[PDB]
Amino acid sequence: DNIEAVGKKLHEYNTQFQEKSREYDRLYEDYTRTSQEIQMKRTAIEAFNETIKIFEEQCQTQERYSKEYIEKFKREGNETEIQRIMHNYEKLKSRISEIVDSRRRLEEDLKKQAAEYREIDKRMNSIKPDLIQLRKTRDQYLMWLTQKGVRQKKLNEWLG
Amino acid sequence: NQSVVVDFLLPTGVYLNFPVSRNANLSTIKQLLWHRAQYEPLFHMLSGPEAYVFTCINQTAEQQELEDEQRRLCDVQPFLPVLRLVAREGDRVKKLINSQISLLIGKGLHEFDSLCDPEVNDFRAKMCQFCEEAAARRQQLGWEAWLQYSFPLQLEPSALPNRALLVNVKFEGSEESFTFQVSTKDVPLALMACALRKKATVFEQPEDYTLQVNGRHEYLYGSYPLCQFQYICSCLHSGLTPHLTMVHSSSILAMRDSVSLWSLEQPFRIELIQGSKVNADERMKLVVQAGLFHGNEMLCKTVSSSEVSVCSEPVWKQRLEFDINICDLPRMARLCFALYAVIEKADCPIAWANLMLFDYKDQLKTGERCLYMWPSVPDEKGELLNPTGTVRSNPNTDSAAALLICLPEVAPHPVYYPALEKILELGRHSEEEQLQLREILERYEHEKDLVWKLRHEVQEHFPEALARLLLVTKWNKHEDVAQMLYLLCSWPELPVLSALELLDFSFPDCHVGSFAIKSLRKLTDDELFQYLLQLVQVLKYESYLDCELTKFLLDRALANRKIGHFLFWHLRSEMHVPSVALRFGLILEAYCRGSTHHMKVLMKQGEALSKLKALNDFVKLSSQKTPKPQTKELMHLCMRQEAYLEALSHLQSPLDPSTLLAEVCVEQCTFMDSKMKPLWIMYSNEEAGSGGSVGIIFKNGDDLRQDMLTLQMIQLMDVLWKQEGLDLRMTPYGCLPTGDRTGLIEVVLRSDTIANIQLKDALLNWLKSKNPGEALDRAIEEFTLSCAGYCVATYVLGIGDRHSDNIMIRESGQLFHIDFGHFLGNINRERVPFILTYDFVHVIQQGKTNNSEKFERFRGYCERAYTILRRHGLLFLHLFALMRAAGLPELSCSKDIQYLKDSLALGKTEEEALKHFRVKFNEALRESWKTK
Ligand SMILES: C[C@@H](c1oc(=O)c2ccccc2c1C1=CCN(C)CC1)n1nc(-c2cc(O)cc(F)c2)c2c(N)ncnc21
Ligand SMILES: [Cl-]
Repeated sequence: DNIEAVGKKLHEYNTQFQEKSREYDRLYEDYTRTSQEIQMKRTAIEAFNETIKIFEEQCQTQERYSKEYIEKFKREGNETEIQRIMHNYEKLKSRISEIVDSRRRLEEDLKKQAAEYREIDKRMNSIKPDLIQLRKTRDQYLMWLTQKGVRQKKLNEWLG
Repeated sequence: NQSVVVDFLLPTGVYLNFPVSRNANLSTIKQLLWHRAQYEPLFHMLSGPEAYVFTCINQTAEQQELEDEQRRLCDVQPFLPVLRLVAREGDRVKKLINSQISLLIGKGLHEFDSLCDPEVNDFRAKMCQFCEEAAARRQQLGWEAWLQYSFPLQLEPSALPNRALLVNVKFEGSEESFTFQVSTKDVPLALMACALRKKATVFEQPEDYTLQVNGRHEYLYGSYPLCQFQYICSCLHSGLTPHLTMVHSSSILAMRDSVSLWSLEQPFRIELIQGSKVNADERMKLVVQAGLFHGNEMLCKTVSSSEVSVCSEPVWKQRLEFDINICDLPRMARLCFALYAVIEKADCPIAWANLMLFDYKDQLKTGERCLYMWPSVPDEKGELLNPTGTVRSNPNTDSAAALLICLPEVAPHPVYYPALEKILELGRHSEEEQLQLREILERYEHEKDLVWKLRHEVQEHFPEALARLLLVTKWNKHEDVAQMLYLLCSWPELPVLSALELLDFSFPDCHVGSFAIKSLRKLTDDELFQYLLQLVQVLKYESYLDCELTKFLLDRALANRKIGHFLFWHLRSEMHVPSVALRFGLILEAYCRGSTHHMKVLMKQGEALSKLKALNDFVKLSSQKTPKPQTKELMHLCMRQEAYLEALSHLQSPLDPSTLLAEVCVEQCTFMDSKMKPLWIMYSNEEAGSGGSVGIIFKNGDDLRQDMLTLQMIQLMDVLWKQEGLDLRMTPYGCLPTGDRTGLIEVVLRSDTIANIQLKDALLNWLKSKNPGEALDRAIEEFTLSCAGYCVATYVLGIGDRHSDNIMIRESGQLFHIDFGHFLGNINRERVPFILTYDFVHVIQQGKTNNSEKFERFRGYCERAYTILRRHGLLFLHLFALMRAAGLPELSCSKDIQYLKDSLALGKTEEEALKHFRVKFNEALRESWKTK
């Protein structure tokens, strides 16, 4: 109504707009940070898949390469040679299980962080209307006091 | 831990798991592998070590055959410590390059394949062929052409006094050298001849030689005088004797080795099927606003969907008809979406997404499309839609929100936007008003229609007003689009300045951009370099991957190595930004393929940069716990490790690839224990000379683009002043963003800050202690010239934030400004006045009360400096316009550009502008006393 009471409100509303602007900009840092981490997790999973895939080619090779070679000393001479090969093969298969378990764990974290990404965005989209409505309110009061003829010096002291 | 257990997959199927040292090279790991394999089955069937190559899955998720076996396992950095032996044979050169590219450009090349996209695959086919061919053609040319490619001439602007001074020349692989005198106006051929005469004392031709500035990749050649070279210019000013070396041409060779669109008069429409992964307030309701665009302006009114209840998976299923026909849609018509959350009836921008209607092959898009939206950010403008926003999809397809839409079948056959021949067909057939045209053009809905009617006259008599005539054209009617495109074909070539304007987002048409590039081909490499940053940011405005601007930048990158270097880093330092990761990724790949020499330079820089990040993180982890002296000691103990020392040693500087960073001086390295904690890394070079020491600051935590932009603009002014014969002794030191909030800054040696030097007349006495006797007159003249330059530069650019600890002074006398964080008045802003400081004014006058003779010369330098910038005011406006692409908070709108219009006073005349500048100057001279 009066210039002091409106200017006093312009100060309170600007402070509230500055605090809400910080909260959004803080949450937006987390949206970007989380966005980069999920893409890193996604490439790491592709890295696991590619590694696992290389181990499965090794099994294919192990079986194909054993089959032909094994028959030459299959009960002809030394079956000690057979036991070393198959024990070595169980050692390969046993390693795959670990790598799979490590892929499994990264899938679980990516799921949990996908949820996090999503809750940041939801909290961002709740603040936006208040941030915007505090931007317009702040601006209307500035426009009102400028029309009333309030000098720029007096507006500055209210704005922060 | 030192060791690490590595899995070894042998080609017999056999598996070995033993520990090796992280510091062991792959050649050492083969030896150890073979030693262990001998005691495992099937060993007799393995060929020799040298028959095989290790394979690993690198950090970017691709198989990489590890051909260079002098690399350490920690430098290879496999995803899991797993190595597979495989046959050497194949196309080993293609496989090696593809892997090196993926590691250098940040993104794995498989991710481009993963997309399943014709536009990507076609881009990669066309450009990689072009770049490979250009690199092949480069090899077949002579050593001279290659020398021009690799080490292009670094000249002083204007590209007078003829005094004599000595010069040292020698030959490669020889300790002794022949000193002799030559003049400044001598061509470089004449200098070599005297050395070859001095060679032939007891005992070839000069044209089979060039002169190398030793300790540097910087060569003196061509039909320019000795004075126009930056080295001799920097030598003759300083007084140091210019050292050179005579390189043989063979030694340079060593380095080198029917359905129509217009028939369809049916209104435009789309089906809006579904949302996806939408995170909004459940009490509110979702709405989707849609609008067609061509640049900034709308083609028709903006329609809307109904209010569905807020959920993750909202389902609309609506036709959204528009006030425009299918025939009326221009080539660059841009459908733009925004999903809004609104309260219960009787506004929250959630996300936004844009889609070109026609595809890259010119075909109108038909059928279902899934637009993964970008999240909207609250800004001052408060616009509904984001038509200037990127056209590519959000790369986070995993968790980002989506809008499912379906553009219906307009016809049984696929319809395309017509070819140029049919565009010119429609465009062909179609004292009093000249006075009003002059007034409007040489200075609104009335005015725009007059510009349209007299468009032939605009072409005939006002060729530079093309941008004005483009924006008055109605791009929502195909008859009007044809007529304007018809004139564009026969439109006369515009100057570089006018072409720069046309590269802005306001002119999205392909023919306009093509015309724009057509006019930028007259750019010399030197002047292109001044605008390279601006041109790269304009790529973010392009609709399609293959564009005339992309071809242009690659052409120039492949023809000049210096330009390609900086093209690479500009693009490389934005690969963390999802918006441009794909686009920039594809350009970097094409560059590399035509630039395999410089890949080896860029590879070395990247691993230097990767070690420093790690080294700065350790210093950040250590500085919180321990004090500085111990952390400084612990920095050196890390640096002296083979992996670090070899990586940081012997590389070309990213800031200037002609500078050779040879041996890191670990004792002289340090860091500042405040803020982002920037590393100070010092190098030496015994081959160089008095400027043999060079420095780099590695900072990680700030975004260095605005500091680069500001530094670049001061460099532009320094060139613009020099061209009119005014040298104001500036220090536009180098600043290069290399990554996500990461970059290098060039150290200016022999300099402290005013704040530290002031710790009565402290600056005058400091300059005395660095310039005693007859030297003091140089230092004051160096101070006065530079102070004037940086007074005007900071005034014009609107630079706030200045203070005693972000202005530095040189031991030569030169004053210079650092660490630019704010500009254009800026977050609210006010006009920065012109600022004289008493302490500087005290030094300018040689420490006297009243020295009117000197102070008037300083007044004149400012007036002349300011007057020269006004002559090129539009260049700054145009260059700044295009930087709005960069998304800098302080350079994001028309009012941020208006600041430069006012500060240079472009709206006033030349006499009236200088009268206002005088009033601002004098008021500054008065205000320097007042306030304590
Ligand atoms: C303030 C000084 C400085 O900056 C550090 O970060 C630093 C770090 C570890 C040790 C010393 C330092 C110093 C010095 C302190 C006192 N010394 C006697 C002189 C050097 N400084 N800062 C920039 C500088 C300029 C930019 O545009 C951006 C940026 F990020 C830094 C700069 C430069 N380009 N050339 C020379 N000196 C420079
Ligand atoms: Cl891991």
